[PDB]
Amino acid sequence: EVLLLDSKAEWISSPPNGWEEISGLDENYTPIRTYQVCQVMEPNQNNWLRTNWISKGNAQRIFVELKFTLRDCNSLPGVLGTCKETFNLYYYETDYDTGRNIRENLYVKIDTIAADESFTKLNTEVREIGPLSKKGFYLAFQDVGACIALVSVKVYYKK
Repeated sequence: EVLLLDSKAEWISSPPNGWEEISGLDENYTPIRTYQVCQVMEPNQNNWLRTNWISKGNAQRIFVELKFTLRDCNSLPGVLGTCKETFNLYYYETDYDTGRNIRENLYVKIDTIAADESFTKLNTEVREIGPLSKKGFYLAFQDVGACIALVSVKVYYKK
């Protein structure tokens, strides 16, 4: 109802070689900005992606909507080992935009994010956070060895 962030209306990667921005166009020529990572054959993945600072405005409870694809580890060509089928959603509250650094220890886990069941394509997961005590916040996404395309992020509140 009131949008705080709409990724369809560049974010920080740590390391920069992990989550990577990959762009395209809609059928009606709207930019598509995705962030993708698929380091499924390398051990000990800790790939962080952080949004811009988000002002909470007059929000109390806040909703975060993620749209993403996520490959079944069974479909990836003989990868084995430490392949994952989830990623982690994090946030950190600040009163002001503090700059481009991701100090990972400051981030608080919201939830593990999983794809829809496939053993029976584009997944949509919503989490509700807040009320927040600070004026704003960053969202972050931690990949630990999955094959993910993060297609859109929307942050909004109601009434």
